[PDB]
Amino acid sequence: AAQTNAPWGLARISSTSPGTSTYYYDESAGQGSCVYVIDTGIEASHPEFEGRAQMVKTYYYSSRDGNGHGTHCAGTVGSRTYGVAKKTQLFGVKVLDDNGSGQYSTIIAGMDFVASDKNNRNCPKGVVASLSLGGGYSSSVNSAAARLQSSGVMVAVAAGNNNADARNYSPASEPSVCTVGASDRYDRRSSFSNYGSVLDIFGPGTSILSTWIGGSTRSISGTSMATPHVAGLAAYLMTLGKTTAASACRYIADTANKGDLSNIPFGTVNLLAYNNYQA
Ligand SMILES: [Ca+2]
Ligand SMILES: [Ca+2]
Repeated sequence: AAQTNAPWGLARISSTSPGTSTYYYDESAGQGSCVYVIDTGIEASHPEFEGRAQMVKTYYYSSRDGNGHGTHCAGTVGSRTYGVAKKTQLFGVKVLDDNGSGQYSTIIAGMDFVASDKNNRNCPKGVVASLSLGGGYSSSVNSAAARLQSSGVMVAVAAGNNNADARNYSPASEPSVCTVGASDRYDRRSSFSNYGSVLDIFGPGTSILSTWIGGSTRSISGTSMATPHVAGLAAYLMTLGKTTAASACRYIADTANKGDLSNIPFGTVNLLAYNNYQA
């Protein structure tokens, strides 16, 4: 399948070189897989989700996404026009309030919830959890991310937007999950992207067009935008049967475009998420 005039990020993950505008992908498009977007919620009624999204848990008064961040991330994971895995099932877990913030205790609760909830969902091809959030280092938060990963869920987390070593942030610093850095359309590490030995892979994160609340669209930047690209790619590869939740991160790194990125500090991997699609 091919989406012409696609958002640059989608085009980039299906190309060995920057500058293309077509997103090449397999028609399976992640169907059969499930991706939990642990964020500010998802505007499930957005036409772009085609009824494939639904709120499953909220830690606040409402399950509505009154911020937009979660809806944007969910959109990059699997909205029709802006998503990587256009046929995946999206589950929203609102651990962040409408201002985009949340305490570690509920973020941890949200992760433990997904580890359990997946047991009563029909996700034949696998379960992915996309966490475009984080804060200062916390062994408890890292432990929660490790538990979720250990439970059989492919956990993708944002590296952080502090242009610093991700070792000081959580859950970014948990070695067992998939920590995602951001790049821009010219293959440069995004100026705000964290780096370091703990990063596993890079994904498009600058000027990413996706869904927004109120049935709209918006372009924003952040490792928060790069994360859903790899979470969606994982769901996509899993329904394709190329990898499993336990080894998806390693598989993505093994098959990534290598050495394409500029301004990558020594010690940080120079790997860019790539779907290796060939028609
Ligand atoms: Ca290249
Ligand atoms: Ca890792």
